[PDB]
Amino acid sequence: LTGYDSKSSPNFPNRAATRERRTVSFNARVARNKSQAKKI
Amino acid sequence: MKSVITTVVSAADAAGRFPSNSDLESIQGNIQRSAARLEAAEKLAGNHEAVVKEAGDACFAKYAYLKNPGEAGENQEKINKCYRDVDHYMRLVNYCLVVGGTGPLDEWGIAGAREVYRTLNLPTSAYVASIAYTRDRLCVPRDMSAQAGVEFSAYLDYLINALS
Amino acid sequence: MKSVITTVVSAADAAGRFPSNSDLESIQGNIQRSAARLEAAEKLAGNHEAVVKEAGDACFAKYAYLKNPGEAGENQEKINKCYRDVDHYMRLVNYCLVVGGTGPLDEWGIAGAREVYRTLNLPTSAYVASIAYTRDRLCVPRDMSAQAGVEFSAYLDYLINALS
Amino acid sequence: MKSVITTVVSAADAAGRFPSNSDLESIQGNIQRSAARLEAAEKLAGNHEAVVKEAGDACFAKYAYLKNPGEAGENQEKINKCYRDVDHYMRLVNYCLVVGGTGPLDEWGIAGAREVYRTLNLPTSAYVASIAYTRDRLCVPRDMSAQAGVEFSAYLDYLINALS
Amino acid sequence: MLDAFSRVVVNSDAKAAYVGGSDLQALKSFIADGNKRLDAVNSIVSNASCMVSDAVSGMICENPGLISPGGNCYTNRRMAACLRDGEIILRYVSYALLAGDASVLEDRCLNGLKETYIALGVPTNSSIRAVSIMKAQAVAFITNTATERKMSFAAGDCTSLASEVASYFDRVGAAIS
Amino acid sequence: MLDAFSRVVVNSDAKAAYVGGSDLQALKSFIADGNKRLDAVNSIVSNASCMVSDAVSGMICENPGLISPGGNCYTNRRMAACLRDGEIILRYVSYALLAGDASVLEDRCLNGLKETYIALGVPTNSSIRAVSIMKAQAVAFITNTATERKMSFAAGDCTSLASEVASYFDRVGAAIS
Amino acid sequence: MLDAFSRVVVNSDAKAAYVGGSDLQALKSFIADGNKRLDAVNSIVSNASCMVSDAVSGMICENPGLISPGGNCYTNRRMAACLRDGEIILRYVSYALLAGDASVLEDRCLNGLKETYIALGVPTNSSIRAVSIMKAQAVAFITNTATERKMSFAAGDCTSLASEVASYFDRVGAAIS
Amino acid sequence: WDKLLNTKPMKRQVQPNPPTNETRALNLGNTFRSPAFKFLGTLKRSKDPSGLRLGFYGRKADDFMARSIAMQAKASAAGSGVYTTQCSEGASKGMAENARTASLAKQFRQAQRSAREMSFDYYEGRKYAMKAVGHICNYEEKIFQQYNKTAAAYVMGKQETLLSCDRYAQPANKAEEYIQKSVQMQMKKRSIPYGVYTTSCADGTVKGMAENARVAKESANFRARQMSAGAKAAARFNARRVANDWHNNGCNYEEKLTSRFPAAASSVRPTTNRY
Ligand SMILES: C=CC1=C(C)[C@@H](Cc2[nH]c(/C=C3N=C(/C=C4/NC(=O)[C@H](C)[C@H]4CC)C(C)=C/3CCC(=O)O)c(CCC(=O)O)c2C)NC1=O
Ligand SMILES: C=CC1=C(C)[C@@H](Cc2[nH]c(/C=C3N=C(/C=C4/NC(=O)[C@H](C)[C@H]4CC)C(C)=C/3CCC(=O)O)c(CCC(=O)O)c2C)NC1=O
Ligand SMILES: C=CC1=C(C)[C@@H](Cc2[nH]c(/C=C3N=C(/C=C4\NC(=O)[C@H](C)[C@H]4CC)C(C)=C\3CCC(=O)O)c(CCC(=O)O)c2C)NC1=O
Ligand SMILES: C=CC1=C(C)[C@@H](Cc2[nH]c(/C=C3N=C(/C=C4\NC(=O)[C@H](C)[C@H]4CC)C(C)=C\3CCC(=O)O)c(CCC(=O)O)c2C)NC1=O
Ligand SMILES: C=CC1=C(C)[C@@H](Cc2[nH]c(/C=C3N=C(/C=C4\NC(=O)[C@H](C)[C@H]4CC)C(C)=C\3CCC(=O)O)c(CCC(=O)O)c2C)NC1=O
Ligand SMILES: C=CC1=C(C)[C@@H](Cc2[nH]c(/C=C3N=C(/C=C4\NC(=O)[C@H](C)[C@H]4CC)C(C)=C\3CCC(=O)O)c(CCC(=O)O)c2C)NC1=O
Ligand SMILES: C=CC1=C(C)[C@@H](Cc2[nH]c(/C=C3N=C(/C=C4\NC(=O)[C@H](C)[C@H]4CC)C(C)=C\3CCC(=O)O)c(CCC(=O)O)c2C)NC1=O
Ligand SMILES: C=CC1=C(C)[C@@H](Cc2[nH]c(/C=C3N=C(/C=C4\NC(=O)[C@H](C)[C@H]4CC)C(C)=C\3CCC(=O)O)c(CCC(=O)O)c2C)NC1=O
Ligand SMILES: C=CC1=C(C)[C@@H](Cc2[nH]c(/C=C3N=C(/C=C4\NC(=O)[C@H](C)[C@H]4CC)C(C)=C\3CCC(=O)O)c(CCC(=O)O)c2C)NC1=O
Ligand SMILES: C=CC1=C(C)[C@@H](Cc2[nH]c(/C=C3N=C(/C=C4\NC(=O)[C@H](C)[C@H]4CC)C(C)=C\3CCC(=O)O)c(CCC(=O)O)c2C)NC1=O
Ligand SMILES: C=CC1=C(C)[C@@H](Cc2[nH]c(/C=C3N=C(/C=C4\NC(=O)[C@H](C)[C@H]4CC)C(C)=C\3CCC(=O)O)c(CCC(=O)O)c2C)NC1=O
Ligand SMILES: C=CC1=C(C)[C@@H](Cc2[nH]c(/C=C3N=C(/C=C4\NC(=O)[C@H](C)[C@H]4CC)C(C)=C\3CCC(=O)O)c(CCC(=O)O)c2C)NC1=O
Ligand SMILES: CCC1=C(C)[C@@H](CC2=N/C(=C\c3[nH]c(C[C@@H]4NC(=O)C(C)=C4CC)c(C)c3CCC(=O)O)C(CCC(=O)O)=C2C)NC1=O
Ligand SMILES: CCC1=C(C)[C@@H](CC2=N/C(=C\c3[nH]c(C[C@@H]4NC(=O)C(C)=C4CC)c(C)c3CCC(=O)O)C(CCC(=O)O)=C2C)NC1=O
Repeated sequence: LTGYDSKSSPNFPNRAATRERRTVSFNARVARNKSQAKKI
Repeated sequence: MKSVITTVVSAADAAGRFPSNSDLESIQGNIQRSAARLEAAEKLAGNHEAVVKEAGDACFAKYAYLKNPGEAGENQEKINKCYRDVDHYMRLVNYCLVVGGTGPLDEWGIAGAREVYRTLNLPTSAYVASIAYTRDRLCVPRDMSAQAGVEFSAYLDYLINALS
Repeated sequence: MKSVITTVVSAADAAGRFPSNSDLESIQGNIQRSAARLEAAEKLAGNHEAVVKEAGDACFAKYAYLKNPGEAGENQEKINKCYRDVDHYMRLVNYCLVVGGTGPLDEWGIAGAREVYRTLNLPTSAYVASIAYTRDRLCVPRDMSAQAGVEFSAYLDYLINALS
Repeated sequence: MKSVITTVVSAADAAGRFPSNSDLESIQGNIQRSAARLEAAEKLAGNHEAVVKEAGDACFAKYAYLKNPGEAGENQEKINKCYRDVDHYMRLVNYCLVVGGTGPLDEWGIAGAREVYRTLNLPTSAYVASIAYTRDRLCVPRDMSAQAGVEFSAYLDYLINALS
Repeated sequence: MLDAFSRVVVNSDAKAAYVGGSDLQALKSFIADGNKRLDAVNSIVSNASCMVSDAVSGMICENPGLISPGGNCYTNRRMAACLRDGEIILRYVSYALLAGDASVLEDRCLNGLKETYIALGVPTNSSIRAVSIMKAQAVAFITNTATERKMSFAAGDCTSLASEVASYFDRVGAAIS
Repeated sequence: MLDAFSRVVVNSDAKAAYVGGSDLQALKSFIADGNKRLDAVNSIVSNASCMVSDAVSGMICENPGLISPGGNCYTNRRMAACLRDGEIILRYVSYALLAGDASVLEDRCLNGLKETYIALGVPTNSSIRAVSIMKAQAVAFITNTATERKMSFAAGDCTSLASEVASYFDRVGAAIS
Repeated sequence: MLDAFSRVVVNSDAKAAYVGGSDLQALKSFIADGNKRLDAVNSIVSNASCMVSDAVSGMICENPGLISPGGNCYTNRRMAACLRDGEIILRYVSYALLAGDASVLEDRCLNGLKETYIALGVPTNSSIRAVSIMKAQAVAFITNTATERKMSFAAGDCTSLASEVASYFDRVGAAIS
Repeated sequence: WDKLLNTKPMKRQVQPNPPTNETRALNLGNTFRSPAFKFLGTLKRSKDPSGLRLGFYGRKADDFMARSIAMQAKASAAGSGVYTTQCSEGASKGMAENARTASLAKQFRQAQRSAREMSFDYYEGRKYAMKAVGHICNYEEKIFQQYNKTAAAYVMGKQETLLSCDRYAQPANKAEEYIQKSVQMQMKKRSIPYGVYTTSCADGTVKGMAENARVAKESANFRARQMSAGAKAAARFNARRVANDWHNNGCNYEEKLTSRFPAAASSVRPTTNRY
């Protein structure tokens, strides 16, 4: 084993709850790491 | 401590809810498990003064270089540390068989373990060379019951994945 | 097949039973007279083109009626197939000197011979008498050993016996 | 009965068939090793009173529990019948050296042995082990010829095999 | 998420109907294997320190462009990444086999990593190849057909349910790229 | 059914060949080892009631999962039916070791033998373990390397027959796996 | 396209191997149930008029908002194109069944179809209600469970390929959401 | 204590009283099943058919030639063109449509056999087909050990056109019929092995065929002693032609029991058809 555990690193897509939130932090909370995942 | 009861109410404290009907068939899951669970625990206590020797000499029947000068098992007061430290690993197994989780392992014996074995020059796989001899020594109707042997060997799978 | 292996390992299976010493005894008689049986095999392997031609028109001397149209020997194309027919009998009798019994004879060239020939208007009386020409056609201390002709000659009159 | 005569003259009748040379071959192995088989018969005819007594209390050394009342050997009247019982096994094995197979064993002294003994509270474990005492009790170039013991010893471990 | 019991809810919710007598031969079917379903989930998490160590080492010893100088596993940072980066996929199927459905396998990891491995460098050749070495070894443990360690279990057939562990990778296979 | 005096002819009948002295030296070696094969097969059936009892005790010695209740092989009719099937394969390989040829092995049991067992629910990993014990004791009896049991022989090499029995139980073992 | 002979052959390129005796029996496990499959192909194609037309007629009286103004079954520009967009999925699953593989089925009509259906204003939950009815008539030819119009076939169960036509029906159910 | 570069591996020491230390070792314990690999469109798990499972094409082949084996053997019964009187399949009153429902129950109850008796009857009929044919072939058993209905329609078909069956060979005295009765009791004991009555001697479903099965045999019991004087004389020589050669090999007592009592050795029915 690598460390004590193997948990999900927070630099993945869909790393949030995103349920009844504001408009400015829905599409910031959804589409977390699309800055290079589509642009390439 | 990680057990079968600590998952139920720390989720329900995070839920802000009562213990529902969903939360209690881990407890029906407990008592169907806990009948043939604890037969394994007291059976270990009727043998363990030989068992930490008979699995403890096997790592010296595997790695004879520990008795060399400059090494960890170089003299007799350091070899009785090696039977101190292997009896305390198998004292946490029967604690882990009572609570039905893994919490006594993951606080007193696994948490902070591999940072001190490096600094004190102890081999991280000679420990799992020892309790591997605990794993093949089972013949399942004789030492254990027919189901209780697998639930005892499943905690031997946890600790060799903790050091390796 | 048909040999002493087809007797005793099949009867022990037909009894659901071990290969006991009744079965171990029966193959000892192969060993002491395979040397008696297997200098006869290279005689008709050495004469596999010699005695096919001497048996056909010895048969066609005493069966000379065949050359008319509408019968079994109306052209040379029949006679080109006819030396194939005696040799195909002659192949199998060579093999029965090897397997011991009449193994390749019955399951290949004997069973249902009495459903074929006169249905194809082939005379069966010429078939046994071509073979009965070769049955007495031997000379036991001169062609082969004296221990070799009694396996040979007992298979050739069997060919008249199996067509009966 | 059980011999090579019981194989090939019965299978030719079971095929509805002649005694062909498969059947004539199987008895030749009797002839070349009847001299191997029949100096073993007068050994246990010469020792028909010698080795019955040496096998009974060799069995009763390793089965010495029988002498209590309520069991199979409670008096000498049982032991007077007990040397009759090993000799009646010993009669038949002598006869199977004569007929070739185990002819007098199966239809007289083997079939339904597992419906009799512990019903009469006779221990079957002492029956094979009295025979297994005599199974290794041989010396092949010294007692008999070297061609005589391999028919003898293969029948005695068969007696443990046929009770299985 | 959805387990094997919550699969038959939502499509019967989609039919606006009840959980009737039609699916009783499926919700008795998962009741029967739950002895050996739970016996199979233990067989992967027991050996998983050896399993992901065998999965990287078999990938590296036949494709030495991962130990290229300046490559994807050249540094000790980039070698200790891939020991974790292919182990979480082994961890996520260990929940998905226990649920009896791979509904957790899409909305937790397969939503994204096809366009995320190329987004920091990790190519398409060996990441597909890292799954198949784990795939023919996951079928060996649940059938007790390994080469070096024989687990002492009962007698029975395992072609039905061990299957589920392969299945949970379709997910990590396609859309690992 | 078929033997080494008939395996040599059946290929030659596909080419309609007269058998000559170009292949009979294989059979002259076979008729050389007439008593040598006979001094092998008597030692098999000498102690083969002990061989059945040694195998399915040692197969239970490695695995107590059968004897557990709910198992495949645990009760008294079941063990008698286990001791039935444990003998019947040893009965059959002695026929082929008598034949010098395992044609009689194939047609009489191995036609669909493998998955009548899972038509009965019989564990096939336990079957190959038990006949491996029956492989291992059989070569010790056609040699003289048993524990206590040293039969009377004349000395010499018998490893050609020991390779012939080595080609026999695995042909069963591949036909049950 | 890699069809259903060739999906295992590309992993031997990845594992640096041949085709050997390993999948030699598993490649013709595909074969002997194949004219069982080829009998189960043509009757779906024989009724290609209904299985596009019923999958919108089961979405008119089940969604009254679609023929309503605003819904996507309103205009006869759309109503003609409701079956022009519907006859694609009917022919490509017969392409899927005769090829056996699905590798070409998730890029020729699934790579792209989600990001245009957010631009045409599609209720995608109603579009999977528009294919669930299409899923339930494909069983009525390959298992002959048709209570309205039967067809004559050879009596033998073909249940191994029952939901393998339906195993691609739920891949587009995830590829549209 | 201190090492050297010398080579003494060989050598021993002799002081090996060595009965004082005993040692062992292990390794093993690893079964393997061949599993399918490369993945989508597929995943297969082992299934119980409890049958022949040697092909769908082989299964529909298997009932056709055994129908032709039965129609071969219906053409030895009617060699001369008679529906011969040993075959009876009814009563006085017509009731062979009622005995259709007896035989189609036997067509159904043998189909709903459980997995032990479906599989036991596959292998005992294979060795009985070896017993059924007299000769030893490259052909006949090479149908009869892959195919089992062919083996089953041979142990029924060839044996019914001899006269060694039940209820056809007539006993002479009271002594022959009594041991004829007693060997039938163990054939009850075979098909009724314990306190449960089996599903397979059920011989009826409805109230009409309950007593129809009783009066069917009593007309057929009469038609043994009715039909001839020489074919029933050929029966008592035929009764040794099934029992001596493939039922009681090795037992002379059970061999002269046939030649002293052929009609008692004719309902011994060791073809274990669970009847
Ligand atoms: C397997 C069958 C088989 C055969 C029968 C022969 C066939 C055959 N036999 C003889 C050999 C013969 N040798 C003799 C001499 C004999 N002296 C006596 O004291 C006896 C009465 C008599 C034994 C038959 C006679 C009469 C013939 C047949 C006539 C002839 O010479 O062709 C010859 C002539 C050449 C030779 O002598 O070898 C031939 C072609 N070959 C075969 O492969
Ligand atoms: C049919 C079975 C049968 C028997 C077994 C004997 C039984 C028997 N065997 C021996 C003969 C014996 N001869 C030996 C000598 C031997 N020398 C060796 O090199 C070998 C190791 C060993 C062969 C066993 C031994 C150990 C005994 C048994 C002990 C004894 O002398 O009583 C004796 C003593 C008298 C004698 O020497 O003949 C007796 C009564 N008789 C029988 O009828
Ligand atoms: C609460 C639970 C608990 C444990 C798990 C152990 C763990 C443990 N072991 C050691 C300490 C040690 N452990 C060993 C053991 C070994 N070296 C070898 O050659 C073998 C591989 C192995 C025995 C088989 C030795 C030789 C030391 C002494 C270290 C030293 O000499 O500096 C120490 C340091 C303190 C000490 O010296 O005792 C600790 C905390 N102790 C605990 O209290
Ligand atoms: C609490 C758990 C527990 C165990 C795991 C065993 C472990 C164990 N085994 C033995 C002693 C033994 N243990 C076994 C058992 C086995 N040897 C094998 O090869 C098989 C794997 C297995 C079942 C057949 C045997 C055969 C011995 C005798 C000597 C030996 O081989 O170790 C002893 C010495 C005292 C005794 O016999 O009890 C101990 C402590 N006993 C226990 O009390
Ligand atoms: C391997 C086994 C085997 C045999 C035992 C023989 C037997 C045999 N012969 C023939 C067939 C034949 N056999 C003969 C031979 C003869 N006709 C006579 O009247 C003469 C006595 C004799 C020549 C010396 C002829 C002439 C035919 C052809 C008949 C025809 O086509 O009309 C056939 C039909 C098929 C065929 O043409 O081969 C068979 C089975 N042939 C075999 O293949
Ligand atoms: C011809 C075939 C033939 C045999 C194979 C034997 C076998 C045999 N033994 C006994 C019967 C017996 N057999 C024994 C013998 C023994 N009991 C033991 O536990 C010892 C191991 C051993 C003595 C060495 C005894 C003591 C009896 C009498 C039992 C009794 O009457 O209670 C019987 C019952 C009828 C009888 O009394 O003879 C039979 C069939 N006897 C035979 O007639
Ligand atoms: C929810 C699930 C989940 C994941 C899948 C990962 C996804 C993931 N992978 C990497 C990151 C990586 N992953 C790899 C992995 C590999 N390179 C190879 O050649 C092999 C094919 C493979 C290992 C088997 C490498 C080399 C990096 C980059 C490390 C670096 O940038 O130095 C990172 C960047 C953060 C980091 O490196 O720590 C993230 C978020 N994390 C998650 O939380
Ligand atoms: C814990 C359970 C347990 C047992 C029940 C025994 C059973 C047993 N025996 C052998 C192995 C063997 N077993 C025999 C059998 C026998 N030897 C004889 O002298 C007798 C005639 C006969 C006993 C009835 C032989 C000949 C071997 C080969 C090695 C040897 O000589 O021991 C093996 C190993 C097979 C192999 O090599 O793969 C096992 C498991 N051993 C065990 O560990
Ligand atoms: C009916 C019963 C019956 C038998 C048991 C055999 C008996 C038997 N075996 C051998 C003779 C032999 N048998 C063997 C075989 C073996 N020896 C060993 O030490 C090994 C354990 C085993 C190997 C498998 C050997 C090596 C010889 C010696 C061959 C010789 O001396 O020429 C011989 C001498 C003839 C010879 O082969 O040269 C005889 C008659 N024959 C029979 O008819
Ligand atoms: C050109 C077009 C073309 C086809 C249509 C097929 C036609 C076809 N189908 C099958 C044959 C078959 N087909 C089925 C299939 C089924 N039976 C049913 O009732 C279900 C509807 C369906 C799926 C379970 C079965 C069960 C068989 C018999 C299996 C066998 O042949 O052994 C066979 C082989 C034997 C036979 O004739 O029966 C053929 C040629 N092949 C082609 O080349
Ligand atoms: C429709 C399927 C069908 C079969 C599977 C075979 C099997 C078969 N063969 C025979 C009939 C026969 N079978 C043999 C047997 C043999 N002959 C030999 O020489 C060999 C040694 C041995 C295996 C080939 C013999 C000699 C006969 C004729 C006499 C008899 O009926 O026994 C019969 C009896 C009715 C008949 O004559 O046809 C049957 C069912 N025949 C068939 O019609
Ligand atoms: C009156 C007609 C009549 C027969 C034709 C035979 C045939 C026969 N034997 C057995 C039953 C038996 N038959 C034997 C007989 C033998 N086992 C052997 O090892 C020997 C070779 C052989 C003659 C001694 C044995 C030992 C049993 C009991 C075990 C079994 O069920 O097979 C049965 C089942 C029930 C019964 O016992 O009757 C039958 C029909 N027995 C008869 O009663
Ligand atoms: C498969 C279950 C089954 C049946 C059987 C029939 C039952 C049946 N058997 C019949 C009649 C019947 N039963 C036999 C006896 C026997 N069978 C033979 O094919 C030969 C050659 C035999 C002699 C041993 C014969 C010969 C006949 C006469 C007609 C025939 O089958 O050719 C008749 C009609 C005769 C009449 O009108 O009275 C019927 C309805 N139906 C079924 O559902
Ligand atoms: C001689 C031509 C003949 C028959 C066969 C039977 C057919 C038959 N069996 C019956 C009844 C019956 N039938 C069987 C089946 C069969 N019978 C057995 O004795 C055993 C052990 C069997 C399976 C192998 C059993 C077991 C019974 C129950 C007997 C009882 O309990 O009284 C009844 C009684 C129905 C009633 O009136 O209540 C009849 C008519 N009768 C006959 O006249």
